[PDB]
Amino acid sequence: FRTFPGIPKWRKTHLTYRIVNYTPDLPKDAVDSAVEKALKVWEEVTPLTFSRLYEGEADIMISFAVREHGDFYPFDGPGNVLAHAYAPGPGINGDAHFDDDEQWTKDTTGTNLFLVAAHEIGHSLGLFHSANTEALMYPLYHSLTDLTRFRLSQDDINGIQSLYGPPPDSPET
Amino acid sequence: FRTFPGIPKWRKTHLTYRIVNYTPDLPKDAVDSAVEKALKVWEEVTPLTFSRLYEGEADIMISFAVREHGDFYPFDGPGNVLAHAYAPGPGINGDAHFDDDEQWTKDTTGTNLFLVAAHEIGHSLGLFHSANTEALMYPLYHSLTDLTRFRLSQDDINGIQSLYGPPPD
Ligand SMILES: COCCN1CCCC[C@H](NC(=O)[C@H](CC(C)C)[C@H](CCCO)C(=O)NO)C1=O
Ligand SMILES: [Ca+2]
Ligand SMILES: [Ca+2]
Ligand SMILES: [Ca+2]
Ligand SMILES: [Ca+2]
Ligand SMILES: [Ca+2]
Ligand SMILES: [Ca+2]
Ligand SMILES: [Zn+2]
Ligand SMILES: [Zn+2]
Ligand SMILES: [Zn+2]
Ligand SMILES: [Zn+2]
Repeated sequence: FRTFPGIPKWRKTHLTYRIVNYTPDLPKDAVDSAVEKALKVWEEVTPLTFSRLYEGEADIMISFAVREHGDFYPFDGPGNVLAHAYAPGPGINGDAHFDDDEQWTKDTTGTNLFLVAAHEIGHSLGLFHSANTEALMYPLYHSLTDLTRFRLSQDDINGIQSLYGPPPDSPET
Repeated sequence: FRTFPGIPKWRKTHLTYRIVNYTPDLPKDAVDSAVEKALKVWEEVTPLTFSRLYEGEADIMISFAVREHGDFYPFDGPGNVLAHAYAPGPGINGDAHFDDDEQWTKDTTGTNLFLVAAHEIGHSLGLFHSANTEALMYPLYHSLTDLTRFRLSQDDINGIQSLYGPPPD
């Protein structure tokens, strides 16, 4: 694992999230679930919880974005970069942007929304890019079939738990 | 009616559109529906036609947007500016953005998506604001209950025919 410069992490354990808008590609439900599920993955192995806002501002603001969208970092069209997100902190920090010139998918067809959402929630949570290829925080989106063999790697566990520790109801091996 | 400076138009009657993203506020089909209704209202009086692109850049790109977005013209929060659009031409020209710090509704309980989409597409097609109270291109939002009576005013027709002509026959 890596982290960001001098350990940007959150100070509180209950975070908020808003999905600011929706993709042409999937129905709203598929979006939601992928997000619910991406949060869950980090929840499961730490003391953090999340909760959903329909209006106002949230720690993690989640949106779909084409090209120029309002930050300092425009997207590149179909291909290359698939998404980007921001380290802990106020405002734009915490926040997560999905390239809609990709094809977001519920399975393995185009770009998997869950897989990616997980990766970029690693960013909003304080993790950077891993060296470990087998880790979710490696900067490549890999050629996959089985989404049931989504488990985080040990590197991932190790990095999010060095930030936040393990869950309160959890034993340690 | 009124038009833009140096009369910007489309030099082509078959126009393309893309709904670039979707609002939390509404069902997706209620978005789509309000779009093709806003399009239709202008199509019924000219030789224009629309088709929907799902990829690529289309002539009229339609999107939802909050504060600072793709352009030099941030949205403003709840109320005031509801949406905006660019006169005919390439790029962002032709394109229509919507302030998602409104509540878009299919009815008149919040901000009616059809109504605003229609006004805005008027802009995308070459019309500036009208001096006519009864006109769709008049700059003023009514919270207009009776959509049930909705007509393009004769002004709106005059102005859009002056650009593109009436229907073929
Ligand atoms: C489908 O194409 C797969 C190969 N591709 C396409 C070829 C370029 C790289 C690419 N990676 C990304 O765009 C990711 C995102 C991933 C890992 C989801 C980025 C940008 C990296 C450079 O800064 C990211 O890590 N954001 O946090 C990617 O996974
Ligand atoms: Ca891209
Ligand atoms: Ca934030
Ligand atoms: Ca897409
Ligand atoms: Ca355009
Ligand atoms: Ca507004
Ligand atoms: Ca809204
Ligand atoms: Zn961005
Ligand atoms: Zn990344
Ligand atoms: Zn704009
Ligand atoms: Zn206007």
